[PDB]
Amino acid sequence: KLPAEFITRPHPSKDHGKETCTAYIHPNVLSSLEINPGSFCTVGKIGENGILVIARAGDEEVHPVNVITLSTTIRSVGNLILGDRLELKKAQVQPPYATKVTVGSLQGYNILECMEEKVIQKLLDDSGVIMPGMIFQNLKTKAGDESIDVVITDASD
Amino acid sequence: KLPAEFITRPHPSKDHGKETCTAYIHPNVLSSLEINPGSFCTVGKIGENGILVIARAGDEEVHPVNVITLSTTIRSVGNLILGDRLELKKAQVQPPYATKVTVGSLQGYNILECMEEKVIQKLLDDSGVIMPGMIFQNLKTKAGDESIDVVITDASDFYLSPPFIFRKGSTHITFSKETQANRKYNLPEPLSYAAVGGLDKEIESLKSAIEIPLHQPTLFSSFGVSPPRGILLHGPPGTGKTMLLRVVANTSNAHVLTINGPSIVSKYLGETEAALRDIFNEARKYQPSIIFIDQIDSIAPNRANDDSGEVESRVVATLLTLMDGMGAAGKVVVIAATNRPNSVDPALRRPGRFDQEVEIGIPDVDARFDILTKQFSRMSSDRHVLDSEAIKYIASKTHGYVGADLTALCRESVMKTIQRGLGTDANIDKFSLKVTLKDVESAMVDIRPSAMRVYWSDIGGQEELKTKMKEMIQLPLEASETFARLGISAPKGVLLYGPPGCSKTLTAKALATESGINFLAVKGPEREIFRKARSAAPSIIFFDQIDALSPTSAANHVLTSLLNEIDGVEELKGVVIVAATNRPDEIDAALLRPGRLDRHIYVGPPDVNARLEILKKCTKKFNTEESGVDLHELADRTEGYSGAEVVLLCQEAGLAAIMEDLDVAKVELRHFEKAFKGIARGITPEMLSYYEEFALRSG
Amino acid sequence: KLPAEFITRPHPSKDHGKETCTAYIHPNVLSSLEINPGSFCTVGKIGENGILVIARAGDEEVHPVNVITLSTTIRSVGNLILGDRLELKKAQVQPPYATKVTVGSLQGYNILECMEEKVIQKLLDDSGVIMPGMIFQNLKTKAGDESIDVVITDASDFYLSPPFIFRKGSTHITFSKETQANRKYNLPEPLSYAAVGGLDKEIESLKSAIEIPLHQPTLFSSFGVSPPRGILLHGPPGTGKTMLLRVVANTSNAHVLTINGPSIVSKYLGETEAALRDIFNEARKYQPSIIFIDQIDSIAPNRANDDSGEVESRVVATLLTLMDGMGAAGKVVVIAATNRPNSVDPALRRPGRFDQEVEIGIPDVDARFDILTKQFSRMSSDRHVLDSEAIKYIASKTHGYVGADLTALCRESVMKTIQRGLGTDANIDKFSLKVTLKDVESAMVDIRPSAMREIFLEMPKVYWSDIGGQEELKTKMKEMIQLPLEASETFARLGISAPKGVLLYGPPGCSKTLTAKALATESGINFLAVKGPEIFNKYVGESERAIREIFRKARSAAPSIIFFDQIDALSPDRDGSSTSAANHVLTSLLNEIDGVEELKGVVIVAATNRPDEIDAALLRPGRLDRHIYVGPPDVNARLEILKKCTKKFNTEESGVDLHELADRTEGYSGAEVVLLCQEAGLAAIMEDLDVAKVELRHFEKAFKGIARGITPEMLSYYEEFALRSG
Ligand SMILES: Nc1ncnc2c1ncn2[C@@H]1O[C@H](COP(=O)(O)OP(=O)(O)OP(=O)(O)O)[C@@H](O)[C@H]1O
Ligand SMILES: Nc1ncnc2c1ncn2[C@@H]1O[C@H](COP(=O)(O)OP(=O)(O)OP(=O)(O)O)[C@@H](O)[C@H]1O
Ligand SMILES: Nc1ncnc2c1ncn2[C@@H]1O[C@H](COP(=O)(O)OP(=O)(O)OP(=O)(O)O)[C@@H](O)[C@H]1O
Repeated sequence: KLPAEFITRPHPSKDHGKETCTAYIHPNVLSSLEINPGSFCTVGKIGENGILVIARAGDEEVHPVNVITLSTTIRSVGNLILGDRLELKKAQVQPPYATKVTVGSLQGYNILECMEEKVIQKLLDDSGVIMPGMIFQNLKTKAGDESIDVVITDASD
Repeated sequence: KLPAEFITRPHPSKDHGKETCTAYIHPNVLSSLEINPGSFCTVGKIGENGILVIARAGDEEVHPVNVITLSTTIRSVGNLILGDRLELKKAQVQPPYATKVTVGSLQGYNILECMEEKVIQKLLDDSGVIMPGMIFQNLKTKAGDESIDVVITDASDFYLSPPFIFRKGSTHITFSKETQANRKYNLPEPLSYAAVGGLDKEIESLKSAIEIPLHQPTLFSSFGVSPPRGILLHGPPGTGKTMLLRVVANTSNAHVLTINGPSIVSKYLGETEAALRDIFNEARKYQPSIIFIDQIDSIAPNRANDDSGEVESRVVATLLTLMDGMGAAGKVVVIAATNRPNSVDPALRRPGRFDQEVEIGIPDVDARFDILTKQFSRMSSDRHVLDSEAIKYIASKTHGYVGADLTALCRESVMKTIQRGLGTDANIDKFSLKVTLKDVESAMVDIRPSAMRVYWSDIGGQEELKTKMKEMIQLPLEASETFARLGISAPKGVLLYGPPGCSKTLTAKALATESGINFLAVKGPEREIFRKARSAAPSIIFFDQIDALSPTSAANHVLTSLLNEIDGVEELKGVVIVAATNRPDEIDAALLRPGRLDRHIYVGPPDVNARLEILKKCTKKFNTEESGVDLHELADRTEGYSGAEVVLLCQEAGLAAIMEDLDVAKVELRHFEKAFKGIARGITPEMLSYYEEFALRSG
Repeated sequence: KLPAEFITRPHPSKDHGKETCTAYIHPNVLSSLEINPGSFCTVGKIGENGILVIARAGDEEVHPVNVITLSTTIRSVGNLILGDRLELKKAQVQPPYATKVTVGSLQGYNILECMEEKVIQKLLDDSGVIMPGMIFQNLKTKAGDESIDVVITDASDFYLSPPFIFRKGSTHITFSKETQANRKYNLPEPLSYAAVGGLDKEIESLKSAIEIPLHQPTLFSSFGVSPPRGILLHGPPGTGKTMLLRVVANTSNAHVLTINGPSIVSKYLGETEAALRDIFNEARKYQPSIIFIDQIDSIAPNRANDDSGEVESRVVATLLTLMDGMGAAGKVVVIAATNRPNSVDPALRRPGRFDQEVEIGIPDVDARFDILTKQFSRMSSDRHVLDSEAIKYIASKTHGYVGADLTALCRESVMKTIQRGLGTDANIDKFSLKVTLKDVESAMVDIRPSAMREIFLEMPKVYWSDIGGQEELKTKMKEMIQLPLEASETFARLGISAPKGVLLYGPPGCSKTLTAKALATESGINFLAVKGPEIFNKYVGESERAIREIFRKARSAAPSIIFFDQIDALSPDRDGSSTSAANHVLTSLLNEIDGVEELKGVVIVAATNRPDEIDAALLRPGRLDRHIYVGPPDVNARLEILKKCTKKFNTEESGVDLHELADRTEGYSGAEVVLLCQEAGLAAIMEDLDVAKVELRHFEKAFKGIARGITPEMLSYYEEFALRSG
């Protein structure tokens, strides 16, 4: 086969459990890449730096080998628009544990009615891989506003 | 994988002692090349030489597989610049122990604070393996708070030099002043500003252009987007582009890449996009990176022509998109070298991409003198005579040409001197040979200037017009305060009308020689050339013919229509302007108004002095004592013939001699008489009378 | 492992006999070849067979595996060249015994002071066997004689020469014959500097320039200037550069490690460069005296062309950046020989090691008879004619013949001799046959060499007697052609700058083309007819390439002269604004004609009928120096033309004086006279079949056939154009 190119694609569902750090890769190409499911792989546009993400088994048949599935978050890290070229690398480095992080949502006034725990539970499902570019939806129950979002700023470590 | 390509990168943390003779190769690559961590390996540019440094495990795996970290000291030994190709060879020869080594100092300080109780140990703790380079920058060694450099020049007891491991007691330490490494190994020497020519303004502009983004890119990124990155070098070929880019790469510690361009693109394959993307990704991998482009015009010619190429369009598009996507806050600069500015693609030469334009001007006599003195100082001058006056005379005698293959003149002069000395002294040693100047002059005459493909003694001048020409070239220029305060427009030259065979060409050549500035004649029947007059500024512009364009025909009409714009440009900076004509009556009436052509000067046959000078110059090829000519009777006989028929006379006499006695040793009076009888009264009196009438009616 | 090819190396130690027939084969290679040191190993060229050499231990590990050793001077017998690939074979058969051996010394006068006590035992104590042809440096011989050598002429009792067995007292040894060995062995012969004549002037400059670096180059050690490591030999095709390279390689008696290849590349991306890197590393380590790089243009052309810069760009860049090593001390001289001078990369010619740019021209004028005599002596000293006058005459004839053409002429003369001998003596032995001038002339007629090839058309024969015209034009043309063509040192020393260009303008039918044909026939002895519109091509870039090729590649220094039939059809572009084929070809011609002043005496000639279109960005002071009016023939010229055309007729029988006819035809020219004579002859043939005479009535009848003649309007136009030109 020799697949030298990859294309980003969105998940059919919102995937509430695993918005971030989810990249579906076909088992055939993954096996040929000598990459285990529990191994980090960096993906990014050709000619630019890659973004590491854990390898995931493909959704059985009727799944194209070329495409890689992401959900609204990994693409937004490098402003990756659907259909852009992608490159895969097997080089992974263990990152240090995060500490003293700060989060601040754009287009929103500083308010403390988020209860400060509902957003925390979303980060638990991330299971690592923290980067300054993250876009979420924070569900509901926030001042009765449907069109709101939360973005992480950076980490002080 | 089989990695056949490797690059270099300085190690962080500023390691001391252990930094030398270490190559942190990737463990996967180290095991693949069947070389143990505790072994000696050859690291260096492919096919050139080796350095024999000890390989390393590589510590963590965060470092890229292809790159291997090497210290700056080892790289400077073989002039291993950043990004140079590297090759690993498994075979190794055991290095013998060093004995009776010698060490020197790069700086002029010698025999000062010779402690040697840690310096000697320094040569031992650094994993041994002493190379001729040993560029030391670790620790803080000083004598009165001043940095010094120590170089182990020689160590005598297919690589750059045989490897020797320093030992504490098996060798003796001797200190002396050498300022350079030993020449036996013939190691490459990094280029410095002392060796290169002066080019003060050009080198200063290039240094500023390179320095401005290099040290403060964050401020540019914060202030705005798209900082200047592209640097374009153009001008006349041979002035020096590869040498100066090599110099600025050597003096910088940032990553550099060699991009010729024909090798980057694969013919009939269209892989130039991928190649350029990979090159720019590699450049972006390291924050300090320099991009060098050679012959960018050939790679990407003008898109207007239909023969530019689909591959040219593809490479232009990929270059544009990569420059768009390279980012703003990055510390990246692109250097592009081109032959001619015209061949540069118009889209590339647009604001926001290559605004910082650097051009190399044509060297003058002062620049030639400076570069000659620099080359003579660089060359071993134990015997060569300094002779500032001789160098100045040689520079002045040489025709104005760009600094192309000037070292070739010295090389051929050396060859001629060697050839003379061998015959003179029957294969004697070079120290007994002597170097003269006649061989240099002969070589300079033989090689001739190659810029294009006259002297005041060669071409005379009339004294009547000397005062007027001196006034026109001095009063408007030397003393402009009077004109500025009185609001008086410059004379803007005069109109010269004369027969084609008169001294008008001789007068123009005399003016050009007296000005001392090289110029290109503009033919009559022949915008871009006129625009270059302002860009250069101090020069002379002469028009061979203006009569044709005064009233091909289309070219003449274009020239006389664009003369209106010429006058407007020439109004701001008149400097000096001259022209020649054959039919004065065809000139425009509006062109004779005051403020444009203040005066009109008639030119005729050359005077007695100019005729005698021309006769002497044309007879110089022949002989005078054997011929018996007094160089004055011929002038008296042919005073009124023309200002150029003497060349025809000499050619006819030479042809007659070479067909009457084959090889010639002297020229008899018979050939001169035959030449004189061949052509008689070339000029006409009626047209000279018409010129006199025009001069009288002009005023 | 598995070394397919091996390279020989001379023994560093010098010793008579001991070094002969010794091969220090590596023990690993010797063991892997299943051959013991007590067995003979075959060593020879890749295309040739091996030779009988006994194996040796290999002197431990001082000699690398890939390199072997051989005798220093025995290789000269087979013309073996250092650094070339060798073959090793295991099959070997014991040769039989030989007797009545014969040997010949290099010196002409043999049979002197032959003690025979040492010479006989040398062939037994050298650990070798007798081979047809023997070379050895030896030492001082006898008394009052320098170092001399003896060559085994013959040894009579799928290999280059049959091996034998030699002993001391069981066979008789005699010496006779000459230096040259028997040709029945098919062995090659050594090539020396004497084997080449004529070029020698170029050779003197090249031997000096190559030699200072190859000998003691310590003079430029402390100078630090760029080191000279090349000559950049080039010239016209067939000039004989390969034989000069072979001579300089053989006479250097040193390593000649090099390879040419037909633009050899590799499919692997890295191997195509690693091969060259390994070759250069070996050259640095093995220090060959001369390295040969042939056909640089084929392997590294100019980067201006799009397809030319592929692959070779990185190769030439690495070669340039690598050849700048081992400065001062160190020869490592590389020789670059190419056919096309301007096709080489300008960046390659930029460095100063090719500043000399020695170019060898085709033989001409002098030394041609010398090289012909040398080649005749080399082929056979007997059974051939040796006349100085005949050789001088054949050298003067066909001035455009290159040395390769001379060799082809000699071969065709031998073929003609063979054919004549067979046809005369009914397949007799050809040993007694002798060469004469008739076969040489027949060969010269029938060869049609490559000098005139690629054209397939030749100008018709013409002589000075066949044309009678104004003596002034002929004298001026002879002065223009013969003076610069005969020699150039007088022009160079005296500074005379010949125009090297003449424009022939005049009324039609004035025989300017015929004058050019006669000029080419007389002095040039070579014609290169080029047509203006012919060089035009449908493709935009093909016309420029074609004109550049016809201007440069086909140009020969003394032989070739280019003649333009109608130069007025190129410069005028009519209503052409920009991007026109005519404008492009005019610009190319101007660029390729403004950079030449003397060069090689091209002395171009052009003819035209309408000069008014010539003055379109073409008329320049370097080309308008010489103007020829080329006027109509006068009464004397017309009378001469009438006499020449009437020679076939019977003037005495007819009684015509051929004077009043010329007087009546005052406004006519040569073409009209020829036409009227032809019409009169045709009428005479028609009226009464063959009569072999012409009467006055025929001329009267043919007079009305001529249509007026040269009208005064074009004559006045030509006169005013000449006055304007001045
Ligand atoms: N300003 C200078 N000072 C000293 N030497 C110079 C200078 N300019 C040129 N040279 C000499 O002339 C050589 C030619 O310059 P270089 O090799 O850089 O070529 P280039 O002019 O960039 O190339 P091209 O012929 O393609 O225009 C240099 O290698 C150097 O030896
Ligand atoms: N000095 C000489 N004396 C005799 N023959 C010579 C001499 N110089 C050259 N020749 C002749 O030139 C020919 C040598 O041909 P060679 O193999 O050198 O190729 P070439 O045609 O010259 O090559 P190229 O076109 O590549 O330069 C032979 O016919 C040889 O006789
Ligand atoms: N002096 C002469 N002797 C013999 N034949 C002559 C002489 N002058 C002219 N002729 C004849 O007249 C012809 C005129 O020359 P040619 O036909 O080559 O044309 P041309 O004068 O060069 O003109 P065009 O410019 O049309 O080519 C000659 O070929 C020849 O047949």
